[PDB]
Amino acid sequence: GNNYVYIDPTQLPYDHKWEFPRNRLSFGKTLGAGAFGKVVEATAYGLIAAMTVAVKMLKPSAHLTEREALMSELKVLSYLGNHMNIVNLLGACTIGGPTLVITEYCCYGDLLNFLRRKRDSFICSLALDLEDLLSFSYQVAKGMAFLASKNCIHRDLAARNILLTHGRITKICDFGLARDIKNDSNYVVKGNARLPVKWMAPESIFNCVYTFESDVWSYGIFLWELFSLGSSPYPGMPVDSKFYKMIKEGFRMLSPEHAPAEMYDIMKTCWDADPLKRPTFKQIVQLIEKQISESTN
Ligand SMILES: Cc1ccc(C(=O)Nc2ccc(CN3CCN(C)CC3)c(C(F)(F)F)c2)cc1C#Cc1cnc2cccnn12
Repeated sequence: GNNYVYIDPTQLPYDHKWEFPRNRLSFGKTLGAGAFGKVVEATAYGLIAAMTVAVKMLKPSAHLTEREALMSELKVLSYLGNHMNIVNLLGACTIGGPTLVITEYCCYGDLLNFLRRKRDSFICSLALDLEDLLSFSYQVAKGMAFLASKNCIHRDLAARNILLTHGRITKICDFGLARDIKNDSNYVVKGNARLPVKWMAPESIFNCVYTFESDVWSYGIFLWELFSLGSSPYPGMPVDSKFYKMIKEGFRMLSPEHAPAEMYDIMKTCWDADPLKRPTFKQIVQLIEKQISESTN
């Protein structure tokens, strides 16, 4: 069934129940920006009282193409619904001004910078420790399991696309238009596209197919970011003809030092060249559940 269909976001309904009075939004600092869009912190009144929210709005430079993208984004978040381990949609202002999408604000920011900020404090096996890492590994697989169950393929899963909020709960997100991928070197020109190659499955790279199983490969690379406390993958190794050659041959990363053995076995299986031998996210959630209990006490 689900291997043969996909949701076309332009074919989803937009319910106007999301529409929010744009004069009840007060904008604050920018959290991230791309050419045509940005994500800004904001205050919203009477949305659920004053509350802090995040807003992804189009810049003045933006074209119909980017507006369409943002409207499709709105439709997908509405379609996905609101869940613990995915960024939650709160509202939108799509007329009478810049088109924008309103979500919850995640108070600890994106996971990659957080891990980097916390690397030096790390308590080997408040500060970070192994159960934090396991908890994040679990919550991301769990969120992805839900995405897969809705037949939603992420395509840019990596630590930079995860946010962290209260109680060290992770929220999968996608900055999309509001990231400056031209000046982010994790995105590499490949044809007529800058792509997150070091995170991508071979079949995606060479064949431009993105599947449930290619997201699992990126999750593997994410695991390596996580247990490497925010290190860039394939250190010292530029994307080029040689890098492509080497992934195709079976070259893979060695375990991060802080990864339990079972976590690295998960990474390795995520990285199988045969998409069909990779675990599903449902399976990963199970294995990590067990690890977390074993690692407790
Ligand atoms: C305002 C805002 C609007 C939208 C989104 C957003 O994540 N959009 C999104 C679009 C698509 C998809 C799924 N597709 C992926 C592509 N794929 C090809 C198809 C399926 C998903 C996903 F979560 F489901 F993954 C999310 C995030 C923010 C934020 C924020 C925020 C909150 N706190 C902080 C603190 C610091 C910085 N930012 N920030």
